Amino acid sequence: SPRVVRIVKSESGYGFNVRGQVSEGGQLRSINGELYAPLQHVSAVLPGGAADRAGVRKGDRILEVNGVNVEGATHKQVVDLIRAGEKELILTVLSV
Amino acid sequence: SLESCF
Repeated sequence: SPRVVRIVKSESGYGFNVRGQVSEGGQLRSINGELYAPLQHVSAVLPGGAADRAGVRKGDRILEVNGVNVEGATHKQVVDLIRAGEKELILTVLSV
Repeated sequence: SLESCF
């Protein structure tokens, strides 16, 4: 089930990495038995960092960034959205 | 696929 997480930048930034496709759209993939267009995902979480402390986990699939739907998004679109805020990030994630 | 750090 999707959930919303709020992350406040610390000195180590937010403390997580995102990996995913370069292109927009593409073949549907089932995540937890539900079909979605391709989703960028959390590929690493710094132990003790802001994302870790906020409950973000490696493998989390990213559905929204700062209230903007990023289903099927390009990597660049998701990077730019994560950096949109000066010190706060709100994610809608699906854990696997 | 591409990876970025935050």
